[PDB]
Amino acid sequence: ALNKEMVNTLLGPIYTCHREGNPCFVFLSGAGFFSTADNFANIIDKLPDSIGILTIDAPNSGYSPVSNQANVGLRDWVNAILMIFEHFKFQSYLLCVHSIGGFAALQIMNQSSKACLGFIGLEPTTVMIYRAGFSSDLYPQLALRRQKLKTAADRLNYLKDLSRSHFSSQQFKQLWRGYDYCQRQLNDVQSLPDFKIRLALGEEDFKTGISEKIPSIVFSESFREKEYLESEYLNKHTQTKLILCGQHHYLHWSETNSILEKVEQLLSNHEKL
Repeated sequence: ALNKEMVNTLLGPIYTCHREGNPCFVFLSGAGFFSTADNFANIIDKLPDSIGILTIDAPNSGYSPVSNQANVGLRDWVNAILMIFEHFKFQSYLLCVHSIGGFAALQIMNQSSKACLGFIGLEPTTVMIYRAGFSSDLYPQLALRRQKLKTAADRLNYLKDLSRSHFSSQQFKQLWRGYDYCQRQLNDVQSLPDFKIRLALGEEDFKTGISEKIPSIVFSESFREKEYLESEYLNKHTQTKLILCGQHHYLHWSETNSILEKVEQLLSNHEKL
């Protein structure tokens, strides 16, 4: 199983789950309230026990503390993650992220003295989509999906239905225990005037691509192919791939057989291993 630990950072305590082993698979979630280990259970459960695991919950999500993020920058969050990296023994790692976790991931791989062996992205947020806004008409299909989900209940029920289809009843309930715990803590602060639930991105955060030296495996729904082909998440590495699959944004829930297949292939052929 995974060891739970609140690790100290300049941003205050950060919830982590950890398993020894080298290289270490480091997980970062998208925007949401799910705890990261729960969020990525279908990938974590499938990795060989010999492989390390580190999951990290962002502030105001999962079991990390709630706090105002108004004065927090991506650099601050990246520095906190790097402190967390230094807290554990692994010497090399792969980053596996969903959605907004892509932004931190790019800086981490560019700044960490530990060796990155690979990036695994499940619809990582691009500067392009970010500038436009997820669900902003750029993609008519995203605009229609968002428009269908009128109410908070609709949006919640959509996630509930989706997760229900892709997790065991046990991992489903656990996933939602984290969501509900997070939302409960958020009730105390989210209606306060100055409160910002997440750090704001700036232009200075959009100037980093992935090194040519690091293989990248990106998974995305087919309609986003061009965006990703032109994106900061792809490079010319002989092992880098763009895999088109899935019917929704949560590929780390539903496409883990395919993800594991690509991951195993990446590791078996990596000249730094």
